[PDB]
Amino acid sequence: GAQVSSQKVGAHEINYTTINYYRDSASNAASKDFAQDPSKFTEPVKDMQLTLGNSTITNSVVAYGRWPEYIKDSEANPVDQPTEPAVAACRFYTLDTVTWRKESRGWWWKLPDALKDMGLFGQNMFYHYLGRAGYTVHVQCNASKFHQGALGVFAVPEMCLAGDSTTHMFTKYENANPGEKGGEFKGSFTLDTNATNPARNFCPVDYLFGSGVLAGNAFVYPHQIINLRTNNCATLVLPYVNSLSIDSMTKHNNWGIAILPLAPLDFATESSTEIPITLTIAPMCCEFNGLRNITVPRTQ
Amino acid sequence: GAQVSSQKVGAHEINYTTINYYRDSASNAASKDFAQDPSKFTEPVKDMQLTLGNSTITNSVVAYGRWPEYIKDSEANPVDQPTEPAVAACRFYTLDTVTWRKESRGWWWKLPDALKDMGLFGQNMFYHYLGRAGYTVHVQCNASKFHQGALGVFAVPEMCLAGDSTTHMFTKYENANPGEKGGEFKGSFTLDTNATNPARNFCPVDYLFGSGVLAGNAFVYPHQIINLRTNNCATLVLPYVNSLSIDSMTKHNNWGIAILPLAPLDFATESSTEIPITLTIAPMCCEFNGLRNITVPRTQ
Amino acid sequence: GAQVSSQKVGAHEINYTTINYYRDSASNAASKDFAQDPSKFTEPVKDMQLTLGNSTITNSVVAYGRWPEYIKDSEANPVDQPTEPAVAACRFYTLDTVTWRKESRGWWWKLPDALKDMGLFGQNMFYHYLGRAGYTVHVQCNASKFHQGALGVFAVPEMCLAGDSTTHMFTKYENANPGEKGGEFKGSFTLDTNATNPARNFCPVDYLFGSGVLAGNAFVYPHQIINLRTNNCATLVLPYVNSLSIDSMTKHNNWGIAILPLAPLDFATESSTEIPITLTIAPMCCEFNGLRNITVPRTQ
Amino acid sequence: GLPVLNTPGSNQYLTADNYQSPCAIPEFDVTPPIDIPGEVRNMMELAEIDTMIPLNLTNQRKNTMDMYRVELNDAAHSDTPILCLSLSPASDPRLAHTMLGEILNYYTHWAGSLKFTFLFCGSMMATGKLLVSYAPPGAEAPKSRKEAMLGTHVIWDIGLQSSCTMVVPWISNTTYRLTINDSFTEGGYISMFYQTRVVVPLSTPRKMDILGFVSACNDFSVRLLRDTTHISQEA
Amino acid sequence: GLPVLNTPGSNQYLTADNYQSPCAIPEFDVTPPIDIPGEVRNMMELAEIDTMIPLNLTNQRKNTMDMYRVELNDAAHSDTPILCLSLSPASDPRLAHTMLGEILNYYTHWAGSLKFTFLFCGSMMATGKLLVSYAPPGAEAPKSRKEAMLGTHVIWDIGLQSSCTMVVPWISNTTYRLTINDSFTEGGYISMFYQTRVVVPLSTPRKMDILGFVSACNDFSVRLLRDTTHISQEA
Amino acid sequence: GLPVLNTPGSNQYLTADNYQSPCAIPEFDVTPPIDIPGEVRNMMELAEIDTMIPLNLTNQRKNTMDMYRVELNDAAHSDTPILCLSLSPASDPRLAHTMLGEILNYYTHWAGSLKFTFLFCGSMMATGKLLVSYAPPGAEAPKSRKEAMLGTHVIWDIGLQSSCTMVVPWISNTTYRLTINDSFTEGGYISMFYQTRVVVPLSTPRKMDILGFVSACNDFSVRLLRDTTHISQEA
Amino acid sequence: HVIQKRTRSESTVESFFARGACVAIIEVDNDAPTKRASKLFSIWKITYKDTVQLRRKLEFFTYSRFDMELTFVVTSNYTDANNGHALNQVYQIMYIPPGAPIPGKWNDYTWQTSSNPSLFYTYGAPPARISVPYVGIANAYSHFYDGFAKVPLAGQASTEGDSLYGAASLNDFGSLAVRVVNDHNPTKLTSKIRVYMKPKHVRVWCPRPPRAVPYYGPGVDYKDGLAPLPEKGLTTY
Amino acid sequence: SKLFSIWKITYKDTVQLRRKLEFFTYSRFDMELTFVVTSNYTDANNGHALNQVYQIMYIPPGAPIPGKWNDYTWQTSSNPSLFYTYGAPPARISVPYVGIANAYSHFYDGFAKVPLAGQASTEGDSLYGAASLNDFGSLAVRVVNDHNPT
Ligand SMILES: CCCCCCCCCCCCC/C=C/[C@H](O)[C@H](N)CO
Ligand SMILES: CCCCCCCCCCCCC/C=C/[C@H](O)[C@H](N)CO
Repeated sequence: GAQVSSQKVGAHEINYTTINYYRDSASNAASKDFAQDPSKFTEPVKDMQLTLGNSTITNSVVAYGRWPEYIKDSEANPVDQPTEPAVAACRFYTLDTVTWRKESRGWWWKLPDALKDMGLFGQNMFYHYLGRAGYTVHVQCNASKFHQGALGVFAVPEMCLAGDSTTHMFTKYENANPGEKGGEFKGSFTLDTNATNPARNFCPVDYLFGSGVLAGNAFVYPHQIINLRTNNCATLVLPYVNSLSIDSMTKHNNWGIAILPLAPLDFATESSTEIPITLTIAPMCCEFNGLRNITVPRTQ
Repeated sequence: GAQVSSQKVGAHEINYTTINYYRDSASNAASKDFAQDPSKFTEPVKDMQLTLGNSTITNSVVAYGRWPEYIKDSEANPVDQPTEPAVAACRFYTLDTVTWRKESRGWWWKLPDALKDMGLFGQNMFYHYLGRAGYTVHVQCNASKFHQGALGVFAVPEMCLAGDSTTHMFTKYENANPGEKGGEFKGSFTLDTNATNPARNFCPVDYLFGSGVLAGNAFVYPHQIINLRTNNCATLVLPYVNSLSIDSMTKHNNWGIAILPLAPLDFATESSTEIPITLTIAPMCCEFNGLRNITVPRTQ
Repeated sequence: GAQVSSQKVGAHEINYTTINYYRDSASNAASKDFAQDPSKFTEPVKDMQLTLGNSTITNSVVAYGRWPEYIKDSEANPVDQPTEPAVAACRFYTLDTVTWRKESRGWWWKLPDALKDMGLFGQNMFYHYLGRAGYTVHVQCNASKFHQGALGVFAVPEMCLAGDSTTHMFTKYENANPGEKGGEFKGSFTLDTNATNPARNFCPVDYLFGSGVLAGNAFVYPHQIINLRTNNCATLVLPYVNSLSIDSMTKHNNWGIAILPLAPLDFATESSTEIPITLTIAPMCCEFNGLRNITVPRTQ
Repeated sequence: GLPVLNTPGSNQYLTADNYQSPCAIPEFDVTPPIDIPGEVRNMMELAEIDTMIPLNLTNQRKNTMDMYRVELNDAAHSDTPILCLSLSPASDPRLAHTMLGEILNYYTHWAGSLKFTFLFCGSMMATGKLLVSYAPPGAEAPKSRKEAMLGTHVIWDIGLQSSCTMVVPWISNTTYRLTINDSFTEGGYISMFYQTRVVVPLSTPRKMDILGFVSACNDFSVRLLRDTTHISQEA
Repeated sequence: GLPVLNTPGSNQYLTADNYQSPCAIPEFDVTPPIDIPGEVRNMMELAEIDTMIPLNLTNQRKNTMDMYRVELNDAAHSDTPILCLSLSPASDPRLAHTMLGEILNYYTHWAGSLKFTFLFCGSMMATGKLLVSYAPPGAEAPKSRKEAMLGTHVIWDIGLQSSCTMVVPWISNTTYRLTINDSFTEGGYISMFYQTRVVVPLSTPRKMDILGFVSACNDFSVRLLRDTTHISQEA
Repeated sequence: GLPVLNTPGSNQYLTADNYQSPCAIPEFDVTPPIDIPGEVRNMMELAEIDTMIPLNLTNQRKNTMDMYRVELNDAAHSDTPILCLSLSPASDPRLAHTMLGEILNYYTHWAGSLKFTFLFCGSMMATGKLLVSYAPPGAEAPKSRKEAMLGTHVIWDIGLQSSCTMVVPWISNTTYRLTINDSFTEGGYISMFYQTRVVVPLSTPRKMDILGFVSACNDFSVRLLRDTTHISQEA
Repeated sequence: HVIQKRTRSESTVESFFARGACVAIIEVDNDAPTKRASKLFSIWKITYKDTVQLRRKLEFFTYSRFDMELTFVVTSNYTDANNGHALNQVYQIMYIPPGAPIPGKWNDYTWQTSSNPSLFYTYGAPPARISVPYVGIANAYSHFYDGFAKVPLAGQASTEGDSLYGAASLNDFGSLAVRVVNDHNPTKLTSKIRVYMKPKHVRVWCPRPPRAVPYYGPGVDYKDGLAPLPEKGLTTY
Repeated sequence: SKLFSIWKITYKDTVQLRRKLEFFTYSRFDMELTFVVTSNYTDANNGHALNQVYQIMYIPPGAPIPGKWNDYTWQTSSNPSLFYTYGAPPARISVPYVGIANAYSHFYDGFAKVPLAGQASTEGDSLYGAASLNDFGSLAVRVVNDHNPT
């Protein structure tokens, strides 16, 4: 059972044979213009009015070109019946509005963490052992034609943020899951030296994107730019991304949302100018498994 | 996929098998009268009046039997549109006439260096990043039937000339690119010992052909002999020769022209006799790429 | 391309495979009654009057059963036209007659050395760089029915004779090429101790056959016996034998003739009895190449 | 047994070899894969993603967000450059640490066209025309618009388009350029100039920022994988 | 595993071996070749190119251009040789450093015919007849025209032809000659003589130069590649 | 790679092995052979050539020509042997150094018939009858004609034939005999006797010589190649 | 008439270069790093111009294109009798392509060789061997380059725009870093790695006359042996 | 101490194979060469040594002959060279028939030179039976390792 493959000859003066000797395939040797070869990695658009449940919204990227979907029967690990709340949980929830000033270094949120106290979605999340959902994130920021500024919105799978102490991986659960308030990036790294009552919080540096990588490369993640001269809003459609078909929503945050001011806010000649940014997130294709008594995580 | 090849048996008392085990072909083992077997290496002739552009000339070798040609689309590295001046640049330019005496040790020139200040060809050469051209070199030397002497004209690809100092490869750009005046071979090697203001010039010894090789073997290069008793002139048709399909004409000289007196000039009984040698070079199949502001190399 | 050969089984309780791995066949492994199996090595006879040129002669062996022949075009090393004198050189020449006594230890000659001064054959031999010829050697020795004695005539290819000094291979050209007089074997080895004027001659011991081999085995060479009670003469037909198709006749002697008394000469009751032995040699299928001025080797 | 002969190279360990080895965990029931979004097949797929260029690497801007912003204003027209770059995507400090530069610093040879994009982040009431020029190497690097205009160039109407894209086509003597600073394979020069000036009305910011992105085109390739200089391990 | 037996020669390194080895740079995308003029397939192709013979290796001419020129004049006829050469293309000092000699000094055996060409570089008003002789070895080397004329020879009318070509045909006892000085495989002798004398009219140079070239014919072959003695490295 | 297991015998060097090895001179153009007369394919071809027997190895004859001659005379008839030999073609001193003996001394086993020839070198006027006898071993070696006549024998009329040939047929207990002196594989005895006497007329030599030759027949074979004792190298 | 059955098989450009020529002798030591006279790692700029024989053979032609087979013969010895003995050594040969970090210590991070091809050789094993394809950035290797890497422009000072004549990045193939992986024994050991280079699958263009005087540097310069030819009479056979 | 050795290739340094070959006048064959390498300490003190590597370079007639154990000739750019590691199985290589004639001459009844009339007794002299038919070059052998203290 010999495999006769062809070689690619370079310097000329053409087939090579390979035979597998082991039953386990892990023992085998390795076999080896503007158009984007990886069209799915260049933030493909949905190519209006988005209605989910009883919520309606009137610049849309699909992360990795993959729309949210339910678990295939071929890839279902759990065996118990899945709860699908449907319109009850799959609807747009509006988080607390943040304020963009000339001095803002950026904001961040975690999903599903930011929606843990959002109507029936939070109830289903805390009542079940396993949960899964994609998202539609709508960032809203409007300003006059005389305002200038640009925001970069990034959806990062496994958005791990650096700590603030010499102790590695020391950020406690409460500070890593702030909820809908989220957190803010910082312009510099400040080390927490309070060995008695350590803050045990993140210290996400903006130009390091909070994880030791240059912010300029954050555009490799699914992203959208809100340039105030052009558009008001940004829509990101995030499919469920994980190494598992379904996981624990309380333990693990599948996505992170980062908003960084790429161009600082400015207006006329008023040094005092602030415009709100409003996030509206709708979970999509929710499904839960493992119903039992409700989880009540520790707070503060 | 075994390869069964035949052996050539010598001492008799007949096939050997070979199999390639690696995907990369570089891993493979090696597979192994007057008529000239290498007809192209014995200076083949063009087998009158040569007209190029608006220039006409009334003993012609084609170097390596390869006529000048334009780049094939199959072998084009640059992607921008190529400039082909045509008759504007492809025409015969006459360099400064040199004087052949009884004491001359020879002359040398570099191409395209010798034509850098020749009409529109020089302008195109200095305006573009990449340039390519073959040549027709016409050496002219006429004398009476009572003169005796022989000149060897050699076209050398990559004609690198030895320096004049203990420092290796120390000849500066200005001395390596003299232009249409060219340079002269010497009868002996003189070491430049001026450590304060080194000449940084070549010291081409004639019998060493200026590169540490015996001059007698220079006939392996494309060549033509002007024997005063037989012919007046010599025509050499040089194709573009390089490891690249197109290169920088300012950085790199593709050809070198060497004229050596094989038999010394002599006449009647006048020890004072001199005859001119005139070079007329026409670039052929010129093409240029990478237009930008003009290059102005440093001089003197 | 496997070779499946058969084994010859001995002790029984049958094919073996071999594959050549190298392109060069030198790398291969080895593949492996009165009637004489080597009929050609047992001195085959010509199974009268022999006429060659203008010479006629009225017990004939063909050495190795191979008649003299001209060079095949398939095996011709030299490229210039071959001179074939024909009847001019191919004829019987009679050397000086020697005397067989009761005390003779034997005689030897070299071919073509013995015929170097024989008419036009010698002229052709010394005028050409290369020469080739077979021979017909006719040894003649007649005696009454009351004489008893036996001679062994041997034709030896590359008949190298031992020297007479402690210095190896010290026999000089003049002594190694005596001409038609030849030389005589000796009954004992005498060392030349004249370090001032060494003889630089052979010392061929008869029972050692002059080359360190027992004379009894000399019958492996082409040979013929002249037994006085039976026959008068012996004819040996020698083809050209050499590692080359043609060689230098002045440098190299292709054959040697040795005549040894196998049974000593005797007659009636006369202790003083001598009978002549006459050699008549005809070169055959002569061909010469490389004509130039005549060679004149040093003598005495 | 079978007669064999050990050729040179036997018992060596080449870290780039490709051989079979026994399995330490035979008959392991491997977890099947799932359809995870975002699969990468080639590193040039990542090299083709636009990432922001740290153009403004001044003393006070480097290692901050401000290094990504180039300031335009409404001053009177001038021929002085707005920014100047060298086409050394792996060794130029402003391009080395971009995603393209990071990928290139793992390889020794690169070839293909490049795609530069510039985003204007002023007010909608701002207007202006700029010139983005690429000059192939060999001549003096362009010092004014008069020289940069002689090379390849695009004219960008910021009032009309917020983004401009210029392709730097592959033009090289060699078939590949080295990923280091090398004179013989230098890539040329890139510059930006005011074509007209930037014009704003009253009550409008007179100073605004532009951002730069660089990516590879689909004809881009690299060769000779090598260790990068962008990461090191002390002790 | 498969039973194997290590034959003698295992673990040796033969510099002339031909074996496969792993690739240190797998999956390298090689630059394709282009049609460069002047491709060589065999070294005998270079050995067949005429190159000038340094015939005049006297004390004051050797290691100068003058070593390539042999002086003829219009003196009265004589039978003395103009030049004398030995057919030892690899070991004869006048032939060793020609291209043919350089190639031969990389091999141990050579065979085939040779081609000598002589170019006359006098005035067109000069006339004369010469004799170029090759004598196969074995006899005394020719000392006058009377002897050289008995071997192979050509008569050259310089007034008619500026160039003369003589082929020295392959005539040898052995099938190959050694590339060293060896009596048993000596190649013979070559010489030039005045057939008539050189005649010039008045107002003409009475002394002129001839040049010599040697090449191999198409029946020429070499064997047993070996290191040359023409290059050495001190320390 | 392929799993292999090194069997015993690996890395040994057997001087009688038969293995492939790399060529130190690849692509060598070998000189083709020519049809040289006298090609040998087997050593038994040489063993089948008659060579003279040193029969008379007395003190004063050994290591001279006289050792090859046996003297007959015209004395009155007697039953005493003329010569006596042992059928030990490799170890008998009178047969060991013949070509047959030389070839046999390179092998350990021999078998097949032998051919003895005797040449009479007297005058043509001499007459006589002889008896050549071979006696297989086991009994007392024949001391007179009365005993030798009981074994195999031929009668030779020297007046009629100058040469006589006797075949000693292969008769042995074992299928092969050792090439040394061994009692268990002894070959028997050979002798010559006067049947009548030798008669010469007056004026004729009364003493004459006979010569002996020994060769192998075509049914002769040898086995187990071995080093010979007939050649040695001091230091 | 003669049947001319002689072939030119051994004079093909493939057979001409079908040999392993030594181009480098790299010396390394296994010793305590406190010792300052011992070199614990060695860097060799890959080239064929450290030796003359293969260089002269290659410079018969102007351009070449071939794969390269590298063989490594490693020898070692004790530098002292006392101070005990040593166990079998392992050698790391890391290929550093131009741009990759160059080790500064014998044990720094660069030896991780996560991306650089590395060859680990055990002393006493048969000589190591690897193959490389044609890796030139041009379409052929340039044995000669009649030009400069820089063109000095008018106006810039004499210090700027200066480059060596005939030097280009066409021959920049990186280097080889060699070290002994073992920790030092109480006795100092000295090792030499000999690098043998064989061109295979060879093509050549533009034949040139061979070098006639001693090589002087990486260029075509000559200084000393400028009288290669001996004395021989014009009419002396 | 002799750091390198040169051996003129021949079969006449020993007698057994020579005697077997000289049963015949002419021969034609390929040749298999096997190399058995042995080594020993010449002293007990002065420490020990590491495994040795041997270079065997074939020098065909005409190729430069090494004069030092470490001169340029050992580059072996063109000469076939065999590198052997001590303790490995005996090295082995094959050679085709490499005679300049059509067969090997075990005997040559002649001279390489013919002395001509007139030239002095010193000239034209060559050994009897010696010809370049048996000139096969030599083998140069060295230890590649630098010297141990022993
Ligand atoms: C894996 C560690 C062992 C070392 C691996 C070596 C790989 C690098 C070697 C290739 C570079 C040389 C390629 C050939 C270049 C020649 O020297 C010249 N250019 C020939 O003209
Ligand atoms: C690669 C290095 C190892 C040594 C390589 C040896 C190659 C040279 C050996 C061939 C020369 C001998 C050829 C046979 C000649 C015989 O000794 C006699 N002529 C037999 O008659």
